[PDB]
Amino acid sequence: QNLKSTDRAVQQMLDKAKREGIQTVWDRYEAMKPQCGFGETGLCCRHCLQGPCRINPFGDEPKVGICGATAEVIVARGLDRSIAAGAAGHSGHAKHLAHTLKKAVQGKAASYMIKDRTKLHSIAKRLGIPTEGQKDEDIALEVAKAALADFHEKDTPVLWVTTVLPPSRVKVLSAHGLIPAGIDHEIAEIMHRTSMGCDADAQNLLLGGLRCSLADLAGCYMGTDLADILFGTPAPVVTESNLGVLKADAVNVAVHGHNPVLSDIIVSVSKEMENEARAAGATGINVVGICCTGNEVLMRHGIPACTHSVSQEMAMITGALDAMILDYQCIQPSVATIAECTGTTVITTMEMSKITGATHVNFAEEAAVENAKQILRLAIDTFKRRKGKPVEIPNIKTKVVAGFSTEAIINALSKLNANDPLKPLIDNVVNGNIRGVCLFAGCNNVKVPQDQNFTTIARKLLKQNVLVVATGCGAGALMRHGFMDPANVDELCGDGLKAVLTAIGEANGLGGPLPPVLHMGSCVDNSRAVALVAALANRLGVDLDRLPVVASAAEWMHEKAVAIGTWAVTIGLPTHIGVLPPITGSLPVTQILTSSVKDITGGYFIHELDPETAADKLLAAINERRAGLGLPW
Amino acid sequence: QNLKSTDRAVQQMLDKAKREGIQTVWDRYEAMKPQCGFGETGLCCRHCLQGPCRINPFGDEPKVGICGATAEVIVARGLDRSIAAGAAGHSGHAKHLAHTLKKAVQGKAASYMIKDRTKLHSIAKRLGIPTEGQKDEDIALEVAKAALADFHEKDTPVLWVTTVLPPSRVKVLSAHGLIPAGIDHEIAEIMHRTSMGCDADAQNLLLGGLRCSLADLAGCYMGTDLADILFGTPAPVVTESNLGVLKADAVNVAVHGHNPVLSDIIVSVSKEMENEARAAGATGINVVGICCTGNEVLMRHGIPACTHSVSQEMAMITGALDAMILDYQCIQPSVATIAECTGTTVITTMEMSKITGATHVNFAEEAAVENAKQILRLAIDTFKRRKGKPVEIPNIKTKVVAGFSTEAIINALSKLNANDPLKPLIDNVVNGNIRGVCLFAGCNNVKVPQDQNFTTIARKLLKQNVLVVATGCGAGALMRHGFMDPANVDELCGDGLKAVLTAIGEANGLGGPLPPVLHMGSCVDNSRAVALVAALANRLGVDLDRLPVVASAAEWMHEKAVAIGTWAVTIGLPTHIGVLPPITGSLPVTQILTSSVKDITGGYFIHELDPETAADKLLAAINERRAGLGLPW
Ligand code: SF4
Ligand code: SF4
Ligand code: FES
Ligand code: FES
Ligand SMILES: [Fe+3]
Ligand SMILES: [Fe+3]
Repeated sequence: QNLKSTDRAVQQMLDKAKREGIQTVWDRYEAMKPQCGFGETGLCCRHCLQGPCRINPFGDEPKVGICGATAEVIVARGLDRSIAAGAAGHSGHAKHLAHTLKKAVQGKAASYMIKDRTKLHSIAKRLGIPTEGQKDEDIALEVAKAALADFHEKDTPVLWVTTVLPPSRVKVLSAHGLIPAGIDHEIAEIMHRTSMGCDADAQNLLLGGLRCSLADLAGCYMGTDLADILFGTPAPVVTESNLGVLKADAVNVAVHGHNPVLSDIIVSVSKEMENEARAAGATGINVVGICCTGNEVLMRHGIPACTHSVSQEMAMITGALDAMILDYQCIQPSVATIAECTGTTVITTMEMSKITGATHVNFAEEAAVENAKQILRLAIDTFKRRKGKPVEIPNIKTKVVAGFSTEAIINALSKLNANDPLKPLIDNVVNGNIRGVCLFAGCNNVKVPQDQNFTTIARKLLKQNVLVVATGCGAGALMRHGFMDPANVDELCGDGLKAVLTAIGEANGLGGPLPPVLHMGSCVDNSRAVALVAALANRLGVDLDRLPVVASAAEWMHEKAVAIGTWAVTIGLPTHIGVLPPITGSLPVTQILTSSVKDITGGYFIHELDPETAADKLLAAINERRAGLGLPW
Repeated sequence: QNLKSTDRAVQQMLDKAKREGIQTVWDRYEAMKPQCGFGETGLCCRHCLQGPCRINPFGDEPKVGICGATAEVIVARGLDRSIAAGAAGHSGHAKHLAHTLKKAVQGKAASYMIKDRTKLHSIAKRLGIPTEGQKDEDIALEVAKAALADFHEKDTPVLWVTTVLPPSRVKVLSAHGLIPAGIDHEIAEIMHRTSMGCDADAQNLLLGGLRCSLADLAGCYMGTDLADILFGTPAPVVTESNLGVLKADAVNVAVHGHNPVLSDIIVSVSKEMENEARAAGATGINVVGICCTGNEVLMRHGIPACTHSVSQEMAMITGALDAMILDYQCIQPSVATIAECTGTTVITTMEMSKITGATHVNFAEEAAVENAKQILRLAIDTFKRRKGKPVEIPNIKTKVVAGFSTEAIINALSKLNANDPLKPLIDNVVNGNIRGVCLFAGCNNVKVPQDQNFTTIARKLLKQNVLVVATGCGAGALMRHGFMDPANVDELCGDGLKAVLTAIGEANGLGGPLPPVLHMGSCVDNSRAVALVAALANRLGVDLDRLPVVASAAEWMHEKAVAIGTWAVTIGLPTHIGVLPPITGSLPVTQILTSSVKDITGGYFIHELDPETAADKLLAAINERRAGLGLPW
């Protein structure tokens, strides 16, 4: 089971699932082997009904698609559609938050409000929206209108790209025609250009894909901006993670998915419903998080994280998960089937994301509190049904310090330099105490033993004084293995990095260092890392492709993650990926994405399946950036 | 070669290609066999990097996707993405025409203008745009603004759906939540809901797909509306078709693709350039059409159609094709490679549609005339290079009467009844002279011997007094086999249908019948068939699903065609398809699309690979509609 997951609570539940005959994601992976090599290499196309077409990576025919599409066209078209799909997820999430903010300030949904007014004003100023002498509700209405306007062509480009990156970076992207014109406009154009008998030039196709990945970045940044306005900007918090946060005697309710418009209300309402839970024989409602909507409420409220990504079924196998409340993205639909065994009530809430066999509750922001009460009451009913039954909650959890929004990081730094908060960080980059910065992002993937790449790479970088930040299920992997417990700084961190984490934490009234890894939030909160790196670039007067900053999507899976990796490259970052995407069937495409894209954006993908080798390559990329700044390394 | 194409000019060029060693689309198809069965059945998914996943149609594992996606979810998700891609093509085409109209009436591109002012005003009234006392350029500016607004969410739904269908049909679709909210909005939502861990309910997924197909219908109807304003509404015209329209002694220039913003200018400018062509030793510029941009200029100007779809490479094999001017969609990228053998100059013109090895000329509407001159001058240079060389143009062509826009059809009918032009058609439906109406639409497909399904089905329906209309490459197949020559009415048409075609043609100053098949234009001009059928429904006071009207995509290929077939079903039409889409791996999905969708929209797919059986099934569907109206059959 150690070959399936490095997480000991997950291993325990894999043993329980096995002896109870519950098929898991790892079992379904085993039943898929050997997977199709044409698909694995990218050399397959089904974009018209003359297909399916395939191309042998080596040997004799077939060598070309029926319409004449070459290997490099087929591989680039498939990759572009993955980017467009990821953009569509992040921008659907952002669009739903824009409508929620608009409804809230139109009096249409009283459950929602402007919670962070400083953030609202700072966003309005960044967009050029006048604030002076304006009601907050009219400023927010204009911000919401600007958000929805970035989805279509207008007389400006997408502002959640052009106003969030350094001007030199915007200029470089504009010169290559990479600035998106509208978020859903770019998604549709990808789908058009990749359909049969359209774009058939690998370089042209991939340039389109880089532009669509920036539409994804805009969606991410919009999503973070809007969630902070509505629900509050995160600040440092303390909580726990892994299956042991479930409580046999409570109603255990998991919020799962990505959009917290729902889950944030669940958090609030569950508090009110406690006496109603106590009347059923429970201690109260224990809300726990799975995946990114779990990160959202962990970041803002300290809701403990139960599990993530590939291991999500394991929370149900405990037998103590009374309900799992779904919005959309990264939900294994298997949960609807597994629930018939474990008794969990699986509830979908979004019209475009239903699962056969799950109970659906039509959430509407206009009725959010009423919907949450109905949903929580199903969970209390479920708890009563397992009264007195035995559950197996692994007694395994870690301490998690999180909540490191970019604003929080800057505020924390401001305790060392009030008027120039970025300078203490750059000072320690220059003198070597901080070798560089690495963002860990993206998913787990059943192909990689769970968390193995994240932890192996992180340990090596932390020993080499790299400042490590993480989001999404990369934050999930590191949190479940103790990388967000400040008690582990001595074991994990090089002396230079330890000195810096200690100096900052002590100045922030803690007597102890910051944690070894800074948790920057959900998958859309990769935009927070952009904001920090962009602020560093502007403070240093250089573009992002000169900073000692890299990213690693060490175990990535989702089309969303493919989009994030692509815009990390497009904004100028060396970007390691730990599962090969379907590009190896075309050497020219692989060559563009791993080498020659350097000449366009300054970033590049680093393909490396072996995590020890990946860490070496990431250090080499960081150290080459140091050399380009004339720094020692 | 008869097994590859039923077209005798194509067979001749297949023999030439074979003895010259030029690989064709049929050769590349042969090199693909046996094609992958998982892809053919729909039972394959690559929507995340844990894939590729497949499901055995029968037998043992794999039985389910790694994430838990079932056969019915995987099949519905793949189909939804095909619909979204088709919508993206038709709506990209429409969007480009909306920007062209906007530029033209802003003084930004003098090559373009309001050519059809009656159409502009009728569209403005249908949209509710005030015309009274307004400059034409301001009315058109408002129409163009309304077109671009339908691409995104706003306070109205997509008007190019809700204002073009009968109100009872709109009410039925609204009740099932099928009315699109915005064209690119629906495309993005499909891409989101079909990404991993999102929508996992076949019925929910397919309902989303029906709504996205209506976004495609809107794109088609917008494209037709805008092209008619800019370039003129078609009226009856006479021309020729097939390879024999090439002329050994002329500069032969093929316009190929879909959007005529380019090709319409080429037609105009080539006339001016004739003396410059004569100076090179040619008789002048012989502009000919391939695919839908060929249909556009055939419809408006009588440009002869050279070939279509699967056989497009054959025009080059003659050795007389001096240039082929491309915009986007359905262009086999093989043409760039074949041109190195045949000497043809292949020129791309659109930024998002390039082909490696082809010359690119950056067309802009602001510079349309200058660009066309540069492009035509490359063609004249190419003609000079083959001076005195021998070419092989098959001496094969047909007479084509075309130009049957819905306005033209109504005007033609108005000669039998001035104040009630639809009534003579309905009269002959009621008395049996016209059994029903069949629209032939969509592509050729290398899997089907070229044109075999279209002609076999058409002959049987015409013998049974069905009024047959056609668009796109269905019009192309019927035109190349003489179905648009009125001289063939005696041979082809039942006595009732012949009487009606004769009565109409004679009243329109022709001494002869209308042609056996009415050519209604390009693929986007399927919207014209909608307008006619909607007018018939409104005149009869019934919904479309009560009319004796069916469609047949007899040899379909493109994602665009999948979208068209799906909205034909969604607006209430029995819709035959002659190549199986990847749905047979899921019986529940097949059952929805062929039977139970009847209960939602009244339309349904008719899957039938055998064209003789298909014609029987189409007649049965028509006759069941007749019975529901209490008509004899
Ligand atoms: S688009 Fe070309 S390569 Fe793809 S399935 Fe169709 S014929 Fe094959
Ligand atoms: S989305 Fe599910 S079925 Fe598709 S590739 Fe990923 S794991 Fe496999
Ligand atoms: S041939 Fe297996 S992915 Fe298509
Ligand atoms: S297994 Fe062949 S289409 Fe994927
Ligand atoms: Fe996740
Ligand atoms: Fe075509």
